[PDB]
Amino acid sequence: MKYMITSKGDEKSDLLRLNMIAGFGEYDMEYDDVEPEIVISIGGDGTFLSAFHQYEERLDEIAFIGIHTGHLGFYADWRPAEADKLVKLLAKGEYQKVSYPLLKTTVKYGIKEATYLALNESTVKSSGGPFVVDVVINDIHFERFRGDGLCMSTPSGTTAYNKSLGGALMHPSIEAMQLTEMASINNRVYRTIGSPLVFPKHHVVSLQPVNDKDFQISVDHLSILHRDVQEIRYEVSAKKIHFARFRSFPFWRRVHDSFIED
Amino acid sequence: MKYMITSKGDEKSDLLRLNMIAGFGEYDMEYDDVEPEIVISIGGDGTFLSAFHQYEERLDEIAFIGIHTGHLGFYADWRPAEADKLVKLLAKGEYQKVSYPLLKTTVKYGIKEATYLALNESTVKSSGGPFVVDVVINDIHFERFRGDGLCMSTPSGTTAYNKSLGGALMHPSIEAMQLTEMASINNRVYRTIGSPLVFPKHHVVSLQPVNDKDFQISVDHLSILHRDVQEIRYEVSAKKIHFARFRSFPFWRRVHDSFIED
Amino acid sequence: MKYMITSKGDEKSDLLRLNMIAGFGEYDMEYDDVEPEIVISIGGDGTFLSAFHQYEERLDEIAFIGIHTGHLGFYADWRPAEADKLVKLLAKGEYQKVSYPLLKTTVKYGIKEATYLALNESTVKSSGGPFVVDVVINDIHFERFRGDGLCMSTPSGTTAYNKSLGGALMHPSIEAMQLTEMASINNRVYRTIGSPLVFPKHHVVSLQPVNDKDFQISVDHLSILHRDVQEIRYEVSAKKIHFARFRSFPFWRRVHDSFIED
Amino acid sequence: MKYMITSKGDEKSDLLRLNMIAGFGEYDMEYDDVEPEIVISIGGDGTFLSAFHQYEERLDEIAFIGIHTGHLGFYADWRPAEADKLVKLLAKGEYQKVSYPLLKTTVKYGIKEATYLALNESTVKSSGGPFVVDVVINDIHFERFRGDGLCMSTPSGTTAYNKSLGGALMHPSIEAMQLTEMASINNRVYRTIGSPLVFPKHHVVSLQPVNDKDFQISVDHLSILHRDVQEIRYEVSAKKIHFARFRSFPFWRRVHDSFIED
Ligand SMILES: NCCCN(CC#Cc1nc2c(N)ncnc2n1[C@@H]1O[C@H](CO)[C@@H](O)[C@H]1O)C[C@H]1O[C@@H](n2cnc3c(N)ncnc32)[C@H](O)[C@@H]1O
Ligand SMILES: NCCCN(CC#Cc1nc2c(N)ncnc2n1[C@@H]1O[C@H](CO)[C@@H](O)[C@H]1O)C[C@H]1O[C@@H](n2cnc3c(N)ncnc32)[C@H](O)[C@@H]1O
Ligand SMILES: NCCCN(CC#Cc1nc2c(N)ncnc2n1[C@@H]1O[C@H](CO)[C@@H](O)[C@H]1O)C[C@H]1O[C@@H](n2cnc3c(N)ncnc32)[C@H](O)[C@@H]1O
Ligand SMILES: NCCCN(CC#Cc1nc2c(N)ncnc2n1[C@@H]1O[C@H](CO)[C@@H](O)[C@H]1O)C[C@H]1O[C@@H](n2cnc3c(N)ncnc32)[C@H](O)[C@@H]1O
Repeated sequence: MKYMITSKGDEKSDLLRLNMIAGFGEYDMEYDDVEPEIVISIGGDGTFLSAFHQYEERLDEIAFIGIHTGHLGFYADWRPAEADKLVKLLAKGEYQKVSYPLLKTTVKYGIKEATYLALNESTVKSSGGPFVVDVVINDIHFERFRGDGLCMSTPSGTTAYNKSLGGALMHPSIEAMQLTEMASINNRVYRTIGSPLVFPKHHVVSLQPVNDKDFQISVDHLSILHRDVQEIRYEVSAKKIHFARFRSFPFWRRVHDSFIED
Repeated sequence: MKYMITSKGDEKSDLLRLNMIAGFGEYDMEYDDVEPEIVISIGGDGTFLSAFHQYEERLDEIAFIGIHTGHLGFYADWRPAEADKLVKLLAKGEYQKVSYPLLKTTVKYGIKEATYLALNESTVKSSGGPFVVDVVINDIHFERFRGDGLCMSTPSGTTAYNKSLGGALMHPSIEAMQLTEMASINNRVYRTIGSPLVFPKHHVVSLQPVNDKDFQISVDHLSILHRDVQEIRYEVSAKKIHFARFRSFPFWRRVHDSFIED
Repeated sequence: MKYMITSKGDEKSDLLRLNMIAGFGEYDMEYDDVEPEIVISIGGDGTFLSAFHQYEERLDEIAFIGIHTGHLGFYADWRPAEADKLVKLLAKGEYQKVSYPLLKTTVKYGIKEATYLALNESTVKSSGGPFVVDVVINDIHFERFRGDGLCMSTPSGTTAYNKSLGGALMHPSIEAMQLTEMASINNRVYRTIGSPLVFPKHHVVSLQPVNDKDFQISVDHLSILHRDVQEIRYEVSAKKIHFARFRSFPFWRRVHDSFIED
Repeated sequence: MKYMITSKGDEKSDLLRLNMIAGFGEYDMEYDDVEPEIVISIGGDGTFLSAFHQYEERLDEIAFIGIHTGHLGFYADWRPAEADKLVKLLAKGEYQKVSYPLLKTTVKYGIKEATYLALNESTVKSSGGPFVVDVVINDIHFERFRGDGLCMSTPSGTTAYNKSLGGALMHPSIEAMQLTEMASINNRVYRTIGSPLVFPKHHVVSLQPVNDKDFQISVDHLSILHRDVQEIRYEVSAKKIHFARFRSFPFWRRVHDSFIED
C-alpha cells in the first residue's frame, strides 16, 4: 500500500527511517506522504502526535504505527530492533486494526466556530489574568470554575497531562472524555467539584467566559491564544484513530511498563 | 402491581411509609415484601443500599425508588412532599426504567467461592497487620500494593467512598468499575500506580495475597472478615439495578445539588 | 501617629476610607502616605497585598491593618462596622503587634541580581514552552522538575495558591517556607518528590534552568517575565510584616471561618 | 560508655550485632541493656522504632544510631560496611548529637489519662463503625471530621504514613506536628478542611467523640483499641530523641536518596 514515515529528525530516527524505506522498496509499497494508508512515526509520543495532526483529515483511511527510538511511548510502542519484522508483516498486510476515541473541541468566537480533534487532550488557561469560566454540562450550569485552568482528556490521553492533574487512567475501549481541574480556588465563596469528571459519548461540556474572554487553548502539543471566545465545547468525537497491531501489547501492560517498571 | 416499602425506622420515615401504604390501598396495588415488583426505600442512601441487598436475588424483576426524609441522596432522590404524586404515577404505571451497572465480587477461599454484588463499592483492608496484595489485571501482574487498602467502585458509587479517595466521578451510563488506592507506600523499593484505574466490562481485576491471607472485605455497607482467602476478583456484573423514573433528574445535576449547592 | 489608608476604589471602600479619615481628624493623627506608621487597607486580600508592596521598604516602621468590605479576608480581617471602634483604639495606641514571616526571592540573571519579598508566595512558570528546572537544596541537587511550575509559599500564604496545590496549612508563628508542585510529570524516566516540602529558616532552595532560560516569575499579585535567568533562590526573609492587633482572632479560627463555615 | 545493640533478628543483623560487640570488647565499652548511653539498632526503620520505644523512659541519657541491613532507612541511615568505622568513632566519643522533636499523645478515658510518645506518628481510627470526631484546636471547635481516620505526625514522621496521606515533608529542625486526613467525607452536609495542618509547639489538638467512643489508636508501630475514650490530645513533646552523628547526611539528601534515586 501507500505509506509514509515521519521522523523526530535526530540521527537515530532519520537513519531508521531510511532503512525502513529501503526495506519497503523490496515489496509493493509506494512512499506517498500525500495520501498514505500507513503512517509510521519514528521518535517519541511527541512525534506521533505530530503525525496524527499532520493527517487528521484522513483518519478513516490511515492506520498509524509508532516506533520509539528513545524510551517506550504509549503511542510509539514498537522497538527499533523490530523494524525489519515490522516492514515484512506490514507489507503482507492482513493485520488487525484497533481504534481509540478522540476528543472534539469546538471554539465559538467573535461576532463562527473552529473545530479541532485531540488525541491526548485539550486544555484551557487564561491570557495572564485570572481564569474564571462557567462550566455547563448538557445545558445545565454545573459550577463556576476559578483557578489555573481545565483539562479535557481522551482515554489514551489519561496517562498524559490528565494523570499529572490527578485524573483516573481509563482503558481506551471506553468511549469517554475526562475533565480535570488545575489549581481551583475553594473557600466559603468559591466552590468546584474538585474530582475528575468522566463523560460518556453525546454529553456536551461547555466552558463559558465570565469576565475576560481571551484564553490560551491547547490541543495536544499545539497552544493557541484565542480572542473574543464566547464558548468552548467538548464532546467525544465520532471520529477515531486507527492503529495497526501485529501483537498483543495490552494497554494495562503499557501502563505498567511506563510507570511501574520495565 | 406488588410493591413493598422499607423504612429507615425513625418517626418521619415510618409515618411517611404508612401514609403511602394508605394511598396505595386506593389503587390495585398489593403490599408484598416477598415478591415485589416495586421497592420504595424511605430514608437515606443507607436505607436504599439495604433495600437493594434485601432483594438482590430479584434485581431483574424490581424497579427501585428512593425517598429522602433527610438531605438529598444520590439514590433516595425524591422529596417526601412528592410522595402522593409518586403513589399516583406509580399506580398508573407506564413509567420509564433506568439501569445502573453493578460490581461483581468473587472471593475464592480455603482449601470454593463466594460472590457478591455491590451498588456502591467493594473494598479490601487488612485484619490489622500490613496490607500487601498483588494486583493482577487480565492475568498479568500489574503492581504489588502495600498500604491501607483498595476500593473498587461502580459508576453510581464513584460519588461515595471512591470520591473521598480521589477517584473520578463517572456517569452511570458507562459500564465500568474504578479502582482507587488507600494510602499506598511509595518509595525506591515499593511502587504503585497511584492514579485511579477505570476498567471496562469483561476486564478482570484479581487481588492475591502475599503474606497474610486474612482480609476485611466490604460490600457496600457490609463488612466481613474473610479467612484463608486465596483471591479476590472484580468485574462489571452482567446484572443491573433498575430505577423507576418519573421525571428528568440528571446525574450531573444530582452531583451539583449534593456537592456544589442546592 | 502618621497613618495612611488605601482603598480598593469601589464606592463602599472609598466612603469607608473618607469616614475613617474624618474620625482620625478628631485625634492627633496625621494623614501621611509617604512615611506612615499605620497602613490601613480597605477592600480584600488583594488590596492588602498592594498596600504591603506599596510600603515594602518601610516594613520595620509600619503596622498594617486590613478591613474587608466584602467577604472575610485572611489579612483584611476587620469588619466595616467596627471601623469607628478601630479609629479610637488605634488613636490611643498601646496596641500589640504581631509579626508574620516573609519569603525572600533572589533572581540572578543575564551576564546581577534582583530581590523581592512575598507575603503570600513566589511562583515560577515557563514562557510557554516546557518547564524544566533543577531543584537544588543547600547546594545539593535534589530533583529535576518537569511540569507546569513551582510555588514557594510563606506561612500566611499557605491558605492561598499553596492550598489549591495541595500544600499544608501552616501556623504563621512557624518561620518557614513551603514548596509545592504544579502538575509534575512522573514516569519511569522523570521523577519528583510530589509531596510539598517545608523548609526552615537559613535553608536555601535554588531553581536552575536546564534548557530554556525564560521564566514567568510571580511575587504575590505581580507577574514578571524574566529573561536570561541563571538562578532563582528562595529563603525565609529576615524581614517581617507587622500587624496591629486589638483582639484575639486566632489564625485557626480565621481558617475555620474562611473554609469551614461562618 | 555503656551501650546496647538491638537486632531485627535475621541472620545478617544478628551476626553484624555479634561482630560489633566483639569490636566493642576491644575498647572501654560495657554492654548494658538496662541503662545504656548508646543504643544501636540493626535492621530497618521498624527495628529502630522498637529500640526507641524500648528506651523511651531514658531518652535524655541516650544517643541512638541506626544501621540498615536492608534498604536505606530514615533512621537506620548507616551502612553495614561502615560498622567497624562506627565502633571506633563511637568508642573515642567526641561525637555530635542531633535532636528531633517528638509527639505527645494523651488519652483521657473512662470514668484518668494515658500518655505516649511517638517518633513517627499517632493515628486514630474507628472500632469498625463510622469514625466521627470533633476536632478542637486550642479549645475552639475547628471541624467535625467524618471519615476513615486522622494521622498526627512528627517532622521525621512526615516521610512515613503522613506522606502516603498527602502530607508535606518537614525538616526535623522545625518543632511542629502535622495533622492529615484519611478519606474524609465532603458534601453539602459534611465539611472538613482537607488540607494537612501544621501546628507549632504549645498548640493543642484535641479529638472528641460524637457517638461511638471506641477507637483504634496507634503510636508508631503499636496499635491499641481504647474503650470509653473521652478525648485524645496532641501536642509537640518537650522531650526529644537524640541521635549520634559522625558525618553530614542531610535530611533532604536522605529524602532524595529514599524517594528520588540512589
Ligand atoms: N516534548 C514534546 C511535547 C510533549 N507533547 C507530546 C507528548 C506526550 C505524551 N503522550 C502521552 C500519553 N498519551 N501517555 C503517557 N505519556 C505521554 N506523553 C509523555 O508526556 C511527557 C512530556 O511530554 C513525555 O514523557 C511524553 O512521552 C505534548 C503533551 O505533553 C503533555 N503535557 C503537557 N504539560 C504536561 C504536564 N504538566 N504534565 C504532564 N504532561 C504534560 C500533554 O499531554 C500534551 O499532549
Ligand atoms: N450511615 C450508614 C453507612 C453509610 N453507607 C451508606 C451510604 C451511602 C452513600 N452512597 C452514596 C453515593 N452513591 N453517592 C454519594 N454519597 C453517597 N452516600 C453517602 O455517604 C455518606 C456516608 O455514608 C452519607 O452522606 C451518604 O449519603 C455505606 C457507604 O459509606 C461509604 N463510605 C464508607 N467510608 C467512607 C469514607 N471514608 N468516605 C466516604 N464514604 C465512605 C461507602 O460508599 C459505603 O457504601
Ligand atoms: N483578585 C486579585 C488577585 C488575587 N491576589 C490577591 C489575593 C489573595 C489571597 N490571599 C489569601 C491568603 N493568604 N489566604 C487565603 N486566601 C487568600 N486570598 C484569596 O485568593 C482568592 C483569589 O485571589 C481570593 O478569594 C482572595 O481572598 C493574588 C493571589 O491569588 C492567589 N492565587 C493565584 N492563582 C491561584 C490559584 N490558582 N488558586 C488559588 N489561589 C490563587 C495567590 O496566592 C496570589 O498571591
Ligand atoms: N514493617 C514494620 C511496620 C512498619 N513500621 C515501621 C516503619 C517505618 C518507617 N519510618 C519511616 C520514616 N520516618 N520515613 C520514611 N519511611 C519510613 N518507614 C518505612 O515505612 C515502610 C512501611 O513500614 C517501610 O519502608 C519503612 O522503612 C510502622 C510504620 O509504618 C508506617 N505506615 C503504616 N501504614 C502506612 C501506610 N498506609 N502508608 C505508609 N506508611 C505506613 C507508619 O509511619 C508507622 O510508624
